[PDB]
Amino acid sequence: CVNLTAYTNSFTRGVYYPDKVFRSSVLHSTQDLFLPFFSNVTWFHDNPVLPFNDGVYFASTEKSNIIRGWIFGTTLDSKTQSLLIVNNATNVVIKVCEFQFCNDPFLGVYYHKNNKSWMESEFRVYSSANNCTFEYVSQPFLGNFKNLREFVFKNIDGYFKIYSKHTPINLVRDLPQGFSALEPLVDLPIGINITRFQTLLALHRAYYVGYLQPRTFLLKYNENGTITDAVD
Amino acid sequence: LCPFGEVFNATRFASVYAWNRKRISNCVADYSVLYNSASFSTFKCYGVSPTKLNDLCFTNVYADSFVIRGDEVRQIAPGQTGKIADYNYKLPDDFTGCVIAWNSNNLDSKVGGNYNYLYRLFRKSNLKPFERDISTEIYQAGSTPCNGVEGFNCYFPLQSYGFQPTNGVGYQPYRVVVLSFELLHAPATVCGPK
Amino acid sequence: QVQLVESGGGLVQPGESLRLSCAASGSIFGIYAVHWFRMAPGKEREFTAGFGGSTNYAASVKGRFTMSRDNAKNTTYLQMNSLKPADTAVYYCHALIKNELGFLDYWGPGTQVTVS
Ligand SMILES: *[C@@H]1O[C@H](CO)[C@@H](O[C@@H]2O[C@H](CO)[C@@H](O[C@@H]3O[C@H](CO)[C@@H](O)[C@H](O)[C@@H]3O)[C@H](O)[C@H]2NC(C)=O)[C@H](O)[C@H]1NC(C)=O
Ligand SMILES: *[C@@H]1O[C@H](CO)[C@@H](O[C@@H]2O[C@H](CO)[C@@H](O[C@@H]3O[C@H](CO)[C@@H](O)[C@H](O)[C@@H]3O)[C@H](O)[C@H]2NC(C)=O)[C@H](O)[C@H]1NC(C)=O
Ligand SMILES: *[C@@H]1O[C@H](CO)[C@@H](O[C@@H]2O[C@H](CO)[C@@H](O[C@@H]3O[C@H](CO)[C@@H](O)[C@H](O)[C@@H]3O)[C@H](O)[C@H]2NC(C)=O)[C@H](O)[C@H]1NC(C)=O
Ligand SMILES: *[C@@H]1O[C@H](CO)[C@@H](O[C@@H]2O[C@H](CO)[C@@H](O)[C@H](O)[C@H]2NC(C)=O)[C@H](O)[C@H]1NC(C)=O
Ligand SMILES: *[C@@H]1O[C@H](CO)[C@@H](O)[C@H](O)[C@H]1NC(C)=O
Repeated sequence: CVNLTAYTNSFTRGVYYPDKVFRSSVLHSTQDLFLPFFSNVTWFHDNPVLPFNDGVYFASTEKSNIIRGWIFGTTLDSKTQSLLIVNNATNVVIKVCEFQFCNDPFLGVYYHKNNKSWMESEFRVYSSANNCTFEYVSQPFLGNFKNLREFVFKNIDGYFKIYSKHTPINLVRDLPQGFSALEPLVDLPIGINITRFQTLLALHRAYYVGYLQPRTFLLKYNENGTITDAVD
Repeated sequence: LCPFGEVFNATRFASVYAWNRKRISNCVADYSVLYNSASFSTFKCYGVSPTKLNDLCFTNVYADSFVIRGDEVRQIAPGQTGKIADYNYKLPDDFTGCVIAWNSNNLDSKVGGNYNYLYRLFRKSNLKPFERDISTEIYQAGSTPCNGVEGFNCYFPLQSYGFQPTNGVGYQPYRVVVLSFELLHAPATVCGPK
Repeated sequence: QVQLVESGGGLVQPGESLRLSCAASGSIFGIYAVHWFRMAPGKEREFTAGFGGSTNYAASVKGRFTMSRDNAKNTTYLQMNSLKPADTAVYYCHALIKNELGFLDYWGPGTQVTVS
């Protein structure tokens, strides 16, 4: 590892779908860890480890792709099991291992000697891998910055839940007025004790942050099933 | 469907003294193969009933593969003071793991003799449950230690299996895989086929 | 699939110095221990040289024996000096290595050296 030498009025963002079974045209209330309306949560873009307090909301407004994944571990020390999420355009892999991470988190990218083929294989995230308990190969998922990638992570009851959605809006304005209905992507049964979280990016060698809060919210379902309106 | 069959179909198994451990998770486990007998010898499967295994759910399963003479197959059991337990491979006192043994004398044995495998029979202390011991340090059956593993004073702990084809069932080598099962607060990876 | 190739074994006079190189052809994750064993006339399965952690050799030949463990070139070297007719033996390789296919122990075909 080669070591190298903001909040907006937050209303109607990332309410995830609580249940997968189909429902239609009804006003339902559920009390669960949710992001409050007008919560004024923070926005990121220069990346410190952020403590995982509750479930976490996250957003990506930029059109181009630079996000290479995230880092999930209680401490930099190896002893604590670590969830290395891997978001590489070639491969997206959930790897859970007893990781001793390097001082600087960024991974490394370079082109080939004679082919000049830009290889992102080299990693500079963890110094060592002590005990690697888990491996999963998931589906590799991806000027006005139209697209919006919105995510929620929820780690309770030995279950780690990934709530994911994406929608483009040509508006460059940072936070759209319109409602955000969010679908669960993956579930992990690892249940590793996670007290802190960091992003992960690559290096040549725009990031809403909110915490779920316990409160009951009312949802009106569409005939199709979408969350047309969400209220306090 | 994680490859529970590949250990049954592995080319060659590990030695007695050094046992390879494979852990299977994030997969559905099938006990249908274990419903069929491994060989003419019926496997001894401790803990839960073999007929009930499909209903079981284990947080993690640990598989160990090794070849042992037919005489000592009865020796392996939860927590008994034995040569394999004390020096080769120790199993906790009360364990629910499942042992699968199938005769391999035909494939394994060589007329010239295959010494690919050794056992430890010598140690000053006791073996904890589930710690592979690869130590080759000098052993002293006599009280006085020696340097340079002198024969009459110091006797080497490891001795090989000849595996000459022998009619005696005790000498006949069986391939044995043990399945350690453990449960904790984490959800169980094992799932039933139906 | 680690393959052990023995080199340097030849018939020599007593008192000579010889080296056996046991090159590991197959790829490896990491090596735990590699142990030399002797087939000598009038001698059974016995421990030539290896470890025990710290390097260990046999009786009456511990000084003669020399172990060169090389983790970069993946070839171990055994040097035996001041040879005697009793050292006429097939020196069987035995490498305990965990590799891509898995943890395993592999036995080298061995080379016979005749001393008289
Ligand atoms: C970004 O860099 C490279 C880009 O290809 C990725 O390397 C891939 O990493 C995966 C997971 O570590 C590996 O694939 C695995 O291959 C084994 C056989 O060796 C097989 O069981 C599976 O097919 C499994 O996916 C492999 O190292 C490599 N795969 C390929 C196709 O290149 C890398 O993981 C990406 N991410 C990071 C953080 O570097
Ligand atoms: C996570 O990895 C660590 C790596 O240090 C494991 O700790 C030790 O790992 C070594 C691996 O060789 C083992 O110790 C070995 O066997 C005995 C144990 O008393 C002893 O002669 C030496 O310590 C020898 O190195 C053993 O697995 C473990 N030992 C202890 C005392 O913890 C740790 O177990 C791993 N955690 C897991 C797999 O959950
Ligand atoms: C709830 O949503 C589902 C989504 O599948 C509705 O089913 C039908 O979905 C297709 C696929 O887009 C619609 O085709 C499109 O219709 C629009 C409007 O006419 C047209 O402009 C497009 O070119 C395309 O043909 C289809 O219209 C839609 N069904 C109907 C009756 O509109 C499902 O019907 C929805 N249920 C309700 C009524 O809430
Ligand atoms: C793997 O080895 C077994 C050893 O006999 C082969 O036969 C299987 O044996 C188990 C014993 O419990 C039975 O449950 C299976 O039904 C047997 N399989 C058959 C008869 O096809 C097995 O065929 C080998 N598998 C492979 C892929 O070579
Ligand atoms: C998780 O780690 C924190 C930090 O040490 C600790 O306070 C907490 O008790 C741990 N919880 C579990 C379930 O391990």
